[PDB]
Amino acid sequence: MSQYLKPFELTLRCLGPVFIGSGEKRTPYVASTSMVYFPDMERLYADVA
RNA sequence: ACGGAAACUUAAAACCGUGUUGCACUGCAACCCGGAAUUCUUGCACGUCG
Repeated sequence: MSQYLKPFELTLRCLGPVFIGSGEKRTPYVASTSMVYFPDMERLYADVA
């Protein structure tokens, strides 16, 4: 390394959930009893023929 | 009344005619617009719930 600079590390274990906003929103996803199906939007236009 | 006295050495005629200061000749040969400079340093997607 160098003489002015050493490396270091730290612990980061979350116990509660982690949410940092990024200006992005999900909109009608499937809000049902057992499945929240987040699909691929690219494949829904492959039966045009 | 002196071998005396009178008389222009005179008239016209172009030193002119033919003739290039001309012919051959690179303003040419050689070179880098070239070397050294961080687009960077401060910065949490969050306050807010009868």
